Amino acid sequence: EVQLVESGGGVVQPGKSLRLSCAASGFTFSNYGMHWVRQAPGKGLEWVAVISYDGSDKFYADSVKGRFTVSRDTSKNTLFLQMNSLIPEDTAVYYCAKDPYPSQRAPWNWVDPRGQGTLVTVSSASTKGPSVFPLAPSSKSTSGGTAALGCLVKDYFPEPVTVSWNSGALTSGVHTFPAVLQSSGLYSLSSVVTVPSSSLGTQTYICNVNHKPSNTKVDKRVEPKS
Amino acid sequence: SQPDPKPDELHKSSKFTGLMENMKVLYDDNHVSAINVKSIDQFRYFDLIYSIKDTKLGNYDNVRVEFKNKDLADKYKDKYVDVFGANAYYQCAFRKTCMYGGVTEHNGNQLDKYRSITVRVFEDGKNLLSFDVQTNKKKVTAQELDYLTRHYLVKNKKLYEFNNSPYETGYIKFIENENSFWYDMMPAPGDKFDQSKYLMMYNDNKMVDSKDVKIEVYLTTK
Amino acid sequence: QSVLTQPPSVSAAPGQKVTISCSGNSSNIGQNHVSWYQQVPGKAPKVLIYDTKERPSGIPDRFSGSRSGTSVTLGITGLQTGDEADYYCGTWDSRLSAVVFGGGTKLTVLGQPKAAPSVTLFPPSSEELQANKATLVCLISDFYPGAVTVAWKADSSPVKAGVETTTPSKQSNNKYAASSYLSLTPEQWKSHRSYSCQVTHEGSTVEKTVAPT
Repeated sequence: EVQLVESGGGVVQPGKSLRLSCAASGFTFSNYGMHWVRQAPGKGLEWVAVISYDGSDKFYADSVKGRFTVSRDTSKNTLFLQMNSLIPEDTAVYYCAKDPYPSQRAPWNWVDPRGQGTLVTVSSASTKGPSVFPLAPSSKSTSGGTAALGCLVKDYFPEPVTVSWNSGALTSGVHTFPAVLQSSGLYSLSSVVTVPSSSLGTQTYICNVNHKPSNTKVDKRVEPKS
Repeated sequence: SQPDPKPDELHKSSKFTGLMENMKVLYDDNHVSAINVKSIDQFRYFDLIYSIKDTKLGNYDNVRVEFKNKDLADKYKDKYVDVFGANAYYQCAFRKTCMYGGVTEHNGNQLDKYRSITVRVFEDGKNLLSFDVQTNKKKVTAQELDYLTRHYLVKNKKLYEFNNSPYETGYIKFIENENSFWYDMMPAPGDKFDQSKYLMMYNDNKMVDSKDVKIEVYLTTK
Repeated sequence: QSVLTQPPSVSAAPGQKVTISCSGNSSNIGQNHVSWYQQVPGKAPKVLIYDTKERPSGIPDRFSGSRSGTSVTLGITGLQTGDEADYYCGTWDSRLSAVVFGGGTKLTVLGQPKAAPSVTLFPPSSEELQANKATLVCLISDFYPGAVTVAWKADSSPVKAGVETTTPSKQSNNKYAASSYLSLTPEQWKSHRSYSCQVTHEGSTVEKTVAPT
């Protein structure tokens, strides 16, 4: 049975280089062309490169041409991808795929990925604690008997951040959302709780934010505006 | 230049009710090959007898090569040749075996390195895959290229199976400088397959230059 | 966006059947046979169909492929919950000398009624404005199936700069949540009458609006 095992991925600064490896077994390696395909988080498949069974053909996607090179070593049964001048847009899980049949030339109308892939993350971000801003309840818009208030947890790295409300005494109606990764390389997240509008004057609401990697632990009071 | 197949001209595998294995065995591993051999006998006027030994792995020690006419047999009778073809064990008259054509002059016909020829395969009008075959002859018979192409297709795309074929029709086309010819890859309709009559299409000993020959395979599904 | 074009999402109940279309150019699909790949959430892609109709070993005959001109179609009958995945068509492009994929189609096997999103939009806080920054927070929750698109408006005109949106993620109740953030300078925030967050789901739209005053 054919097995492909990708490796070599990791965190890389923009402009730096990384070399990926794909160890192949279960078939005659030198008889088959090989492909690299990548997938950015939450996005679609994108073909990267192909090297023919004999190594004479090497084709690249336009987004990686001049920066990536496919290489191949028969003796160690390994496919390589040398990545230079890496950019944040190169962040993806990289999968290797084998030609279905021996001695193929273009067109390659399908590929056979069999591995779990290897993750490469190109980011210049460093450990940073978040700023915590209150999302205050609506001032006059008492649109019913209930009101929404929250906390904006802004510009932190890396994951994760935990949010509770009123030191855990308030759990009903709390929705903490998954974080967004901004173009800056930093994360932002929001937590919202729905509370009776009549209790805004009396009850105090505090969001408890913990970001252990940066030793940041903040209890932010959220109060109505005006 | 041979006209391309007309509609309904190609043999349909569904109209052949015999065993497709009889077609398949012609393009499996067991093929006849010999390098730098000279004919030793002559059964008829248009054939040549060769002493080809493959007694270790093959199972035929004398082979009769039949040509289209007396001129072809005369051309190669006293010359040292290379032989490559698909063999018909069925029955001729002449253990023993028979074939058609597949004979090329040995002297001056070898290259230093194997030359690759890319076969382009189409299915229902759209290209399916492309793959390489290899030869070290400057001049190669169309039969040798046809065998190499179909042997790959049998092994990799199940071109022929024991009972049927997954493809309704198929022809292989050779192109040499805006001049082309083709062979039907499917057996004739009926419940019997005459291997000798089918392989007779090779008896013209047709040759192409390996440098600039192009091979295309057109297949259709049911 | 994507060289090959397929619908963003499709859905049906278990036991029903669906089709996913895939269309291209004379350079890729009008020339070549096409293959399909399925990717179960959080797992690796694998070949589902090749040669436009052939199934690799292990793929049941519930999956089928077909061709109509410059477009190809993947068919799934007897839908099972395990079929919930992203589906990609692929083929060679002779103009680009590359294998090209569609943008992918998210297939949902319906296990509950469809639910329109609930949207909450927060204006920039006073504290952030005093820090000379401004973020609009659009929180989207309780929608099913989990496929949405978000558009922002300044007054009545589209704004695309400064928009960061999460991919939808499954909540505990099997509905989905997402959030979109619009970054503004405090001057832009104060300058316009209003800003709007508009969420599109299953061909229908929900929109919230906030104003500086």
